[PDB]
Amino acid sequence: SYTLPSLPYAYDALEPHFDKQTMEIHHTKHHQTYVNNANAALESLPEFANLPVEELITKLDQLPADKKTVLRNNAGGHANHSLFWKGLKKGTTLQGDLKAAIERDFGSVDNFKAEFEKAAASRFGSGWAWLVLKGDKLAVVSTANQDSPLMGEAISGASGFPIMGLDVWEHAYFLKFQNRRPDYIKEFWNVVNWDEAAARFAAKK
Amino acid sequence: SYTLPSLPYAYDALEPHFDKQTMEIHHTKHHQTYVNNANAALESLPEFANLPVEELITKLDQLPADKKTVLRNNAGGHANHSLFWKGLKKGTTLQGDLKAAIERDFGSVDNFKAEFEKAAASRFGSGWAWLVLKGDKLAVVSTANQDSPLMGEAISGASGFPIMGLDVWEHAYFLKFQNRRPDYIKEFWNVVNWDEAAARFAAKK
Ligand code: MH2
Ligand code: MH2
Repeated sequence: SYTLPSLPYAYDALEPHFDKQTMEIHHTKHHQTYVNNANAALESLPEFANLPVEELITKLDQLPADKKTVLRNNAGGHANHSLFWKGLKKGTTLQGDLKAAIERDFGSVDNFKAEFEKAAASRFGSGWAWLVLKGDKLAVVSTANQDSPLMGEAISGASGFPIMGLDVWEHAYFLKFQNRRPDYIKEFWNVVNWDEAAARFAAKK
Repeated sequence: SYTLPSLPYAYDALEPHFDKQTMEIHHTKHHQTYVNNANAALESLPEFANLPVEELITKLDQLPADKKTVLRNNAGGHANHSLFWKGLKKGTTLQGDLKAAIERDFGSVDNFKAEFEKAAASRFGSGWAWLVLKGDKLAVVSTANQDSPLMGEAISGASGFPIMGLDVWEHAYFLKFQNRRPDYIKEFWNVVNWDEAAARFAAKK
């Protein structure tokens, strides 16, 4: 079965940027529900139920027709949140090979940040903003709902290997930021885990 | 230009069902932002700016291409919230012609409620659930984001005149209900304004 992953840190470890009460709700309620609902939909599918979730979301087209949407949504939700928690950490700096690649592909770090900020702000409704590696070129893309670029273009409207991402569902920022998504996006730069991002870039570059 | 409408009640009038803090934020922040962003898009469109919002969203196909999305999203938001506020009140009883039409088209009121709850619960991500009239027959439909059935099938995936509806964006229920959308949906039955639904049905049946 899928399980709710323990976080890499205490719920207050992202203060003063991301609020501890949201971290706790977001993990124990929202993420838990995707785990539960994906497990329910997978019980009748022994050939899928025990695969890693990041593998499952690459073969949605292999499912029975009546399973595709529920697993897109809930396996997407489990994969995306699992990545998000590991993708947050205070105490990191954009540097080294990943910084140089960002500068190569976007012209500068500030250009990348502006593009990420724009994509994160212009995702209307629920979704995610991503830094992906698409054929050895870094790109900023966004997805709706719990779609992931790992699902491919036909399903998600995006593609590429996720390096990092930002959750822009309202539950991620409501308590502290209300409707002020640009303020939340700005705070993300204080907590994106550039070490994990660098590790992911090294593994698929 | 659009304005944030005055409400039929004080923000605390839907207690103990819908929380007064959310009512106030939802009106003064979320709805206000749709008004503001729609107005910004309409500044250059004097031939569209005078239309009532509920009429503009039936005519999105007439807009310049570069205006269609921003107005779908923000004029949809203004129309939908305007309807939502009018569509809430305590102490009403479903009765009369609208009750009989619901019984006719769904078999019973409880069958209708089950179908509406299902639609409201199963709208993944942000959106709305609706009771619509399509000519001679009532139906339950849902839309994504700030789409409305008034926009028609090609744009919204739904159609019909909205008799009433329920906002299922997370900002509508997070403070009191967190991720427990079903519990929020249950409380909606205590505050759906059957008098307004009945008046809208009388005008359109
Ligand atoms: O989507 Mn959290
Ligand atoms: O969507 Mn209020």
